[PDB]
Amino acid sequence: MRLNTLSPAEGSKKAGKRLGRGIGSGLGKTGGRGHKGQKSRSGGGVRRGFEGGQMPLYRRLPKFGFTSRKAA
Amino acid sequence: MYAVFQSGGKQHRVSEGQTVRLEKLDIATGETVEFAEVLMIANGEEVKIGVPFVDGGVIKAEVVAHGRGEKVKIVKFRRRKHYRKQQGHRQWFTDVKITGISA
Ligand SMILES: [Mg+2]
Ligand SMILES: [Mg+2]
Ligand SMILES: [Mg+2]
Ligand SMILES: [Mg+2]
Repeated sequence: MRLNTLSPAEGSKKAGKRLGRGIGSGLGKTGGRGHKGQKSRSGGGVRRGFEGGQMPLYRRLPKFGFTSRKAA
Repeated sequence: MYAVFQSGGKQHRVSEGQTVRLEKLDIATGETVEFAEVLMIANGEEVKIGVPFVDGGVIKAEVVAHGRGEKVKIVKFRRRKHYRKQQGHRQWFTDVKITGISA
């Protein structure tokens, strides 16, 4: 038991993805984003619930019920 | 006097005193190896093989050294395809010194 002898348990520390650092890594160039499109752009991607322009599920279905206040 | 024998899937024409590099053999350095399958022996007259291997042909050799050959570099590359791979290789060998050729 010395400060240069302690070791973490196996599996506790995983490394972490580093994108854009060469071919050998497997995440070089595009960095896992594919080619072009909105999802490849910095800060790109659509908001939660967006399904294209199709009326989303949470707006296609009717609202129902009321909150009690006595239940609280 | 020379003779032809097959060792590691390959054939070699040898004469007494000559050192020949073969594929790795599972013998120690100072041990003596005998090749009993002699394809041809030619001294003054030549002895062929009605059937493969001359009847009483034996080549005696002494193992000399075990080692690895020169490093070769394998390069694989696919242009415009974001693919590249490199690998090294050193092939094992066994040198033997021919001591005697027996008709
Ligand atoms: Mg890939
Ligand atoms: Mg591009
Ligand atoms: Mg496209
Ligand atoms: Mg895409």
